[PDB]
Amino acid sequence: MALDGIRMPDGCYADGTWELSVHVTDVNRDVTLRVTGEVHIGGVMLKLVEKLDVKKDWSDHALWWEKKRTWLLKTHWTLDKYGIQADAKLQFTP
Repeated sequence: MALDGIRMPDGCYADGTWELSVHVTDVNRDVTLRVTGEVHIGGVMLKLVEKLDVKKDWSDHALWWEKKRTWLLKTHWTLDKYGIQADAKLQFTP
């Protein structure tokens, strides 16, 4: 047996979290975010700009979404808010 855990992410959900992949269009390079349905979109870029270090603009830049080739600006719509999972491939764009 094994206690349970099935109640907490110790067996309840899969890994209890996931990652994200970003793509820099117009530049053709790529970077990925390590986050969950909790990172603010306005945080997805920071969590990303924060990951990098060559001093990249924060809000000025934008993430192009291959799903609808649109852009993610407001944080009010977290990835999860949109219903995004780890099967969501993001992009980066000016």
